Amino acid sequence: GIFANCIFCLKVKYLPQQQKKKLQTDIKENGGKFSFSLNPQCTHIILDNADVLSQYQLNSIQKNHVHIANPDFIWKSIREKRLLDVKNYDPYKPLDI
Repeated sequence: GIFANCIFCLKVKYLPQQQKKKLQTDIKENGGKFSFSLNPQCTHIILDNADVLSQYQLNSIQKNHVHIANPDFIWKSIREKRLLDVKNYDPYKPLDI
């Protein structure tokens, strides 16, 4: 599926439970894996609007080339049946991270 070889750290604490579940099932049903912890093996980190990242986390993300994205990256990729350009879904783009 479109998320093959993708490992998503999910930081989506403030999403409704139904949406958290749907993000997870969208990821798993389309070849991806997810974790709630950020580690070097993560390829992506999904951040809802109300979640933020520490400087420590941002440093880890830079070092390990993790893509920061919003939930829309998942929703839209699923809708379009195609892995989209993750650079257009980066909440920390304003910081150039």
